[PDB]
Amino acid sequence: TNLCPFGEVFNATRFASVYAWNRKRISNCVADYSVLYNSASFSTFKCYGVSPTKLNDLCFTNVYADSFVIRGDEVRQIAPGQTGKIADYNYKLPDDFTGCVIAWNSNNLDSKVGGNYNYLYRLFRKSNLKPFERDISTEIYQAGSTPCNGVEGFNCYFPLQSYGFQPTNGVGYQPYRVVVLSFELLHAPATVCGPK
Amino acid sequence: QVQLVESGGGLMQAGGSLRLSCAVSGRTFSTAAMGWFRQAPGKEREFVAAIRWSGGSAYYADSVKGRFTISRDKAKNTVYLQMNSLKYEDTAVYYCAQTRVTRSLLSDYATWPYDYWGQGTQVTVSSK
Amino acid sequence: QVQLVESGGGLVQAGGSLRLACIASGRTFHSYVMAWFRQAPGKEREFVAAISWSSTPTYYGESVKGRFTISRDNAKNTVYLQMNRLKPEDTAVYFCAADRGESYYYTRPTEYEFWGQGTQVTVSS
Ligand SMILES: *[C@@H]1O[C@H](CO)[C@@H](O)[C@H](O)[C@H]1NC(C)=O
Repeated sequence: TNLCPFGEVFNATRFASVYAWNRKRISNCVADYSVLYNSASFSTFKCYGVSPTKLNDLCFTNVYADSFVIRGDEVRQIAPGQTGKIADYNYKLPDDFTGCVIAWNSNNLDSKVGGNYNYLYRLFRKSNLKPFERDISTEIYQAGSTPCNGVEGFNCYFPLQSYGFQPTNGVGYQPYRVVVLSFELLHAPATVCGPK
Repeated sequence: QVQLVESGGGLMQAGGSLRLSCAVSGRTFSTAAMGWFRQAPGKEREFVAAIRWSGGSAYYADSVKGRFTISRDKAKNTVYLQMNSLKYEDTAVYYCAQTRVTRSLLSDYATWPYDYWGQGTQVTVSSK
Repeated sequence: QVQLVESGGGLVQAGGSLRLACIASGRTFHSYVMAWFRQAPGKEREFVAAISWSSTPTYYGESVKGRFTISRDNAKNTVYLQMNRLKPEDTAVYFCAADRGESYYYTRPTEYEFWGQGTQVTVSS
């Protein structure tokens, strides 16, 4: 009878950097997606595996709500089968992903006057992330022939970099808040159900 | 908000040593990198040295390289500038600076606008 | 980088019928939601229809509900648009569109990564 705490996720006052993205396990609750359906101002709302028209008719063993901030231009990367700094080094969906991706422009919240430089992304990595892998390491990245020994310099780089969210920025350089709902189905009791 | 207080400037003979401190206060969990800049009277400000707060890696301008050591104490919230083999060119007002901004290329910190500045401490290198 | 190519456009009598086709390059058509949009003279791109992966939800614009039928054949990497009982308001360029994802906002052109150049349909009286 108690609704799933989608509010806690979507309406959170603070959001995670994409490199250190956040997870909320959602279980043992009714999922009324009408809280999402009645928002006309999400910039994207796409489901993979299920039609979004069926969400209220469906049950899952759990739902995971991954949330973070990226630039406008990078929101197309939060989809199965994408590549780029975000898909490759920050947050990776599986090719057979079942769930929904929702994003909205957050310039109103995530840009201050001096510019907001708190949100980071990973710029360099030895290899691409597996799906739902998460790396929060700050190992100096060895780009060249020669080793680094945790000291920075030529071909030895800090792996993270601030987004600069200035309120003057173009759409593609404005912050977007993203929530990824992963619908998990196991040989187990369905603990997350629509209101039928 | 952070406040920066330089100390340890003053008079020294060319070929001698001085140690500048800068104490960071306010929202100190926000420090990404620190810098020292100098500005001789009537000449434009110049980058001296930068240190990444996490990791502690240093970038230096070519004019001070091998003479100056930037270093910091995360615990005591303080960045140091060890000035050895002082020269006439060194004479200037020294400013420490803080940015909350993470740049992958440590060299960026030479040219990148910092967020907060000290009032400065005067250094003066005697004609022996 | 799917490419889409529309066809079947041309001249047709009011009341007449016409089937547009769109073929997608690539070997993953099964995983693409296919849509048709159109642009009539002096108007924006307007949503016409869309089909989910299974075909199992289809969508239609208000103006075309009843008259137009969208369908897909995965074997031929083709989406179809059967247009029946055609009106002059149907005169427009028909654009085929595709995305991996099925949008709640299925009428938004921004919710589709991939777009054909369009086939011209003209309805006379
Ligand atoms: C977040 O709060 C808004 C009102 O500010 C409300 O309309 C919306 O339903 C809430 N979102 C969720 C997912 O609970």
